[PDB]
Amino acid sequence: PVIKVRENEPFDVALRRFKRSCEKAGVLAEVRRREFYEKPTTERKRAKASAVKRHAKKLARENARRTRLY
Amino acid sequence: PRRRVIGQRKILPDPKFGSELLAKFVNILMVDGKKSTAESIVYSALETLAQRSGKSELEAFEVALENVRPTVEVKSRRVGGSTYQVPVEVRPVRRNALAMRWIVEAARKRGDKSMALRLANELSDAAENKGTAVKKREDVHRMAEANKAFAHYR
Amino acid sequence: RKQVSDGVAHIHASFNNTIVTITDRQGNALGWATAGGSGFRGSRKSTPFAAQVAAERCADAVKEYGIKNLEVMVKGPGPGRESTIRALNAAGFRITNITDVTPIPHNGCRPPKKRRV
RNA sequence: CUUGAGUCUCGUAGAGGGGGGUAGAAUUCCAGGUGUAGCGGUGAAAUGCGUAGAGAUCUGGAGGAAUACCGGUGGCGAAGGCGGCCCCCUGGACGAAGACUGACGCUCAGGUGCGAAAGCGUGGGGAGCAAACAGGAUUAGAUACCCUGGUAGUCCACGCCGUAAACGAUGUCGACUUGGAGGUUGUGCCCUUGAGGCGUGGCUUCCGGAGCUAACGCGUUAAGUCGACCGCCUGGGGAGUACGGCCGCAAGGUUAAAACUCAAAUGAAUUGACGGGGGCCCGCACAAGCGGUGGAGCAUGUGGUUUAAUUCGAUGCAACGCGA
Ligand SMILES: [Mg+2]
Ligand SMILES: [Mg+2]
Ligand SMILES: [Mg+2]
Ligand SMILES: [Mg+2]
Ligand SMILES: [Mg+2]
Ligand SMILES: [Mg+2]
Ligand SMILES: [Mg+2]
Ligand SMILES: [Mg+2]
Ligand SMILES: [Mg+2]
Ligand SMILES: [Mg+2]
Ligand SMILES: [Mg+2]
Ligand SMILES: [Mg+2]
Ligand SMILES: [Mg+2]
Ligand SMILES: [Mg+2]
Ligand SMILES: [Mg+2]
Ligand SMILES: [Mg+2]
Ligand SMILES: [Mg+2]
Ligand SMILES: [Mg+2]
Ligand SMILES: [Mg+2]
Ligand SMILES: [Mg+2]
Ligand SMILES: [Mg+2]
Ligand SMILES: [Mg+2]
Ligand SMILES: [Mg+2]
Repeated sequence: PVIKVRENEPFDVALRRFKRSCEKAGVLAEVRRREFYEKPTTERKRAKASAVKRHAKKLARENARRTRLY
Repeated sequence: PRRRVIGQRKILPDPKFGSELLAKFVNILMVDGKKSTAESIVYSALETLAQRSGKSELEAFEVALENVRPTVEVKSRRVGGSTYQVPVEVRPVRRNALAMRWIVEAARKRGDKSMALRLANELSDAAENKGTAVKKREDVHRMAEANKAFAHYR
Repeated sequence: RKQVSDGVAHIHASFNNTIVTITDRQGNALGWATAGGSGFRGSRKSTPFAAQVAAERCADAVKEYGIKNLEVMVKGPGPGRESTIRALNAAGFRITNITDVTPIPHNGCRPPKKRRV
């Protein structure tokens, strides 16, 4: 996440760009995940859970949440 | 409480000087619902203080308060299972109340004979900034400074 | 004794501690400071505020060198990662470039085992 | 005879397998520069490392292992499994049109092969991690969880072992039976007018009808309707154990009982209760405050002890100035 502060760019603005760049890159997330060894089985299981939850939630929202709530 | 933003209660101003702050001080001082006695003590203390230090009763009293109010106190935020002492800025009504409370406690402690005498001495000390209530405020501030790392991560 | 005007601020921001190190543009270190040496231990040195005061201390230390421009290289996942740069700017350098240099492996060495807490 | 089964032609996608090179990032170590008192770690510490100059930072070098992003309920494989890039050898699947053989097929007890990880033998290698082990914490203890270290092992070659919740807890092969939304990979036509319209194959994910099921659920990839063959079960424990056999260097694997003992053991779902589950909410529940009790004397009640009797009852909150 390289940033160079442009001419007449405020510092706060520069900081904002830097943070955005880092978030987009996903550096913190990568480091956190690589902090400890996740077993392959654990990684697979987590992936499966994420996929299932995401799919179920999407289905519930779009199709199940098409009714009169009140 | 959980579900209450109750209205602050009405305190009448003291008859001699017409001051709400002074009335509150008298109330704090009072014990056993004996208001008359408390007001007599407060007036005696004020009169002596005015004579000793200067200008008026209310101005002297204010000066003492200024030297004994705390800007910041600490609370114990208990979120991560352990308790973080966090600093927090003390709002004005609390600042006055806390300062008054500290002053009265210090006066009660003090070794002079009459209550009025103790109060006058304590107030004068506060004005100078070498007394015990002032020491208490200093201690509170010291703690806040120590725990400044936990100020805006509650 | 020397002057350089333009330095690099290497902000090593681990979870436990923040190390700030001002260096010449080549790599040679001028002054450093940590939250530990800044007077914070444990829960207090693993905070943004500690990082900020460490940064202030570092700036003071390299004041002799008269450094005016400064590019900051942030490393690691840390409570500061921002406080340090804010503090440095306040201390009054022109921040020219801000770069992240956190070392990610391309699936290399095995990490240590997961903590059971 | 050609519909099952196979052969040939042309393409397609693929972490399918075996061998050999190579790339960059990162960790470790080594040497050197800068530089100075800390670093590391945790809930908090300490062990550990550092003024014999560490950690930080730049340069160079060594070496091992693994391939970020792409990456996907994506793909390939009989399963186990397979993930940087390049080459060499190599197996299968699928589609298109035809041509060919002419039931050549399905299943399979014994048998044979393949078979994660750990483990074993011999010879290498060894960065990181890490059983064992050591020290520091925590604790009533802590032969654990946490921390700092750390050896087999993890890697390579070649042998062995032969097991896993080796799971879809679902044997293989074939036929038939309403649908919807996707993914992936072919292919025919439509002007691809654009990413696009209508088909037709393969594999694949979810939802759901009839039907089935104890229910949960399954539902054209069946747990539906059927046919062929195999494997396996017959209450819980004893016990996948003993003995015998076979196999193995060993660890052990495989085959596999009996006495004795009980009237249960189990599956799914229901209503509660409970959770050091989750969401929302209240109450002097905490918080903010004020005043007490626990120390003293005395009053009173209780326990106890004493007594001839110390009447009987109340005795966690919700008995103890209570019946009185
Ligand atoms: Mg660790
Ligand atoms: Mg391939
Ligand atoms: Mg295939
Ligand atoms: Mg057999
Ligand atoms: Mg192995
Ligand atoms: Mg070996
Ligand atoms: Mg060996
Ligand atoms: Mg280790
Ligand atoms: Mg360990
Ligand atoms: Mg088995
Ligand atoms: Mg498996
Ligand atoms: Mg089985
Ligand atoms: Mg077969
Ligand atoms: Mg279904
Ligand atoms: Mg029996
Ligand atoms: Mg046996
Ligand atoms: Mg045997
Ligand atoms: Mg309270
Ligand atoms: Mg008492
Ligand atoms: Mg007593
Ligand atoms: Mg009692
Ligand atoms: Mg009685
Ligand atoms: Mg009784």
